[PDB]
Amino acid sequence: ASMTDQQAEARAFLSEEMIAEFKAAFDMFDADGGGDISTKELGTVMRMLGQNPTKEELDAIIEEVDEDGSGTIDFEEFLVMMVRQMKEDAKGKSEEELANCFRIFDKNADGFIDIEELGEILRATGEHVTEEDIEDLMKDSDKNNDGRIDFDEFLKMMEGVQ
Ligand SMILES: [Mn+2]
Ligand SMILES: [Mn+2]
Repeated sequence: ASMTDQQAEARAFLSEEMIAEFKAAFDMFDADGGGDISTKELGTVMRMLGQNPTKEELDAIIEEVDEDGSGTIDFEEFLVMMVRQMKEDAKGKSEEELANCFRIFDKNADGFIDIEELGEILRATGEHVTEEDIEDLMKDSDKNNDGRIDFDEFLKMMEGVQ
């Protein structure tokens, strides 16, 4: 996974209209039409496009793309950094949402989802689920056989691979 290789993969990850959209903002900081912008403006374009890198993350990227000291970042490297950030942010969002999902499922707030809680939420979806079906989910997800799903087990059940 070389730079060019990473760059190829960053473009395949986005739709072309998204890429053109990203470049239209990036171009407003170029001016010289060189295809690059100052590393001092990278945080601003990234936030303009919905990303939220921390200052340490910004520092780390700049050090990664500015080894020759030109003080600029080109568009292709920009896309790589944007896809890195997108993936990190989206994963943060999913984790957050799963913790919310669990507090809701765990009706009595004991820190566990029991079969009663599990059946109540699945039946409320409107799907025609049977008690068999609920009990099958419980057994497959209950890794330590204590009859309930803790948060770790929940994460594993939901993310599936996990
Ligand atoms: Mn509970
Ligand atoms: Mn368990």
